Parts: sequence; structure tokens; C-alpha cells
Amino acid sequence: FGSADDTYPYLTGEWSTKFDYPPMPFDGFLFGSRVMIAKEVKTSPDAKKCIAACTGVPDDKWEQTYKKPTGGIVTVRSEMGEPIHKIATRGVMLWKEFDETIFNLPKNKLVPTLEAKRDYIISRLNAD
Amino acid sequence: IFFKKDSLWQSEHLEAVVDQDVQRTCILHGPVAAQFTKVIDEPIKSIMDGIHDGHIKKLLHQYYGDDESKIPAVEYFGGESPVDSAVFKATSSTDEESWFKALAGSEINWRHASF
Ligand SMILES: Cc1cc2nc3c(=O)[nH]c(=O)nc-3n(C[C@H](O)[C@H](O)[C@H](O)COP(=O)(O)O)c2cc1C
Repeated sequence: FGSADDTYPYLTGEWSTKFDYPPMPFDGFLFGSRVMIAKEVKTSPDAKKCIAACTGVPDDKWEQTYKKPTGGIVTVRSEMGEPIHKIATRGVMLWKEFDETIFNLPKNKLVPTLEAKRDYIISRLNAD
Repeated sequence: IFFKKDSLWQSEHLEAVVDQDVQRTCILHGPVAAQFTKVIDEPIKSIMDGIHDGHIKKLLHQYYGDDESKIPAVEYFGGESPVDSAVFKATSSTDEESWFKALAGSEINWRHASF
């Protein structure tokens, strides 16, 4: 959610109608992303600029975050392996690549794969 | 652990990132709410008010015939949990909840809140 407008049908209870269900009204709404640009969040200048310029995507196509960048946003896994929704910056996409290549591997294949990529790994750190 | 450790704080301090390159940085955001996020550096009071205010118009139109006179009113708003002259003598057995509702009054005012 981001505006009063898209949020309204969930207040009327009219949203649930698209699915042939009785009107199903809600009591309130929370806005997480929508506020990240506000004059008073500590989000850095260049970062607010980055956030805006992300084209969104309808609920129609959010599933694609799992694979490609989708509206400028990918999922990426934390150190613990739980999914995280991040802006698809260069660093984040490296993090995603390592997520798929290096961190992916069994703890047995770790140290060998690192050494065979040491030059590459060390380079991509320094760049992105 | 060296890679992913403590990696949320750069979004807010790019002066300490390699060369202030946001493109190196973890920023969190939703794919669907991203489309509604456009107006940079807009005061938070505005964003929130923008939503409430907009809900208020749509609501007025639909169920109030755009007449603000039709909106019922009350002294102060809130304090509701999701669930002319008299004398109350009190005993051991008097229900506390019932008792206060009496002294509270039905009209929402200073005496209602006082009890
Ligand atoms: C940058 C960022 C940091 C967040 N930190 C927390 C947190 O510390 N605890 C929590 O229960 N939810 C946290 N959330 C989840 C939001 O509070 C909320 O559930 C979600 O952002 C709403 O989705 P939306 O941004 O698409 O409106 C965070 C979301 C974002 C984008």
C-alpha cells in the first residue's frame, strides 16, 4: 500500500468481492515502504533518489522477485537463510550471486570454491 | 558472516561507504508498494494525512452525500475497547464495571472520561 486510493477498497470491504466473497472490511492499514522517502526518515539523499526511481509492480507480478529484478527489487537471503526484499543494487546482486554460488555450496566445498575464485571474489567486492 | 554482518546502516550514512555509491548498498523495499513510492522528501505529516484525508472524501461522498453536517459528532474521540439526578448506594456485591458506567454517564463528556 502507498495511497489512500488503492487502500480504500480494503476499508469498504469491497476488495474481497473480486473473489466472489461477501464484503470483507478492515480496521486499519500499515505503510512500510511508502514512508521511506519522507522528509524526516534518515534515508540518505542518494538513497531516497534510488528508492523513488524504482518502478513498482502490481500484485499481479510480485512473485518474480524470487528470480529477476522486478520493478527494481530482488529477494536475497540473510545469513540465516530467510528471504529478504532488497533494492536490486550492484552490491545486492553480488550478494545474490554469492547466495547462489558460494554460500549455496556444502560446508565441504566452501574453502576450495573460495580459493578457485579468490581473484574474482576479491575483485567484485572492491567494485560493487 | 564477514559479508552479510551488520549491513543495514549504509542506507543512512553513505558518507562512510566506499565512495558514497548507493549501488553498493542494502536498501529494503517492497515490489508492490514501490509503484506508489514516487514523491521524494515529502513531509511524513503529508503522506499520512494524504491517506486519511483521501479516505475521508471517498467516505463522505459514498455514505454521507458530501454533507459534512451528516457526520455525527462527539466530545472527544477514542477510548473504546473492541469490547438526570440519582443516588447509588454501594455494597459488597455491587459490580465494579456496572457501577462506573453509572457514575460515568451515557453522554461522552468530562464526567464520562473521569470514570
Ligand atoms: C527497510 C525496512 C525495515 C523493516 N524492519 C522491521 C522490524 O525491525 N520488525 C518488524 O516486525 N517488521 C519490519 N519491516 C516490515 C514492515 O514493518 C511491514 O510489515 C512491511 O514493510 C509492509 O510492507 P510494505 O513495505 O510493502 O507496505 C521492515 C520493512 C522495510 C521495507
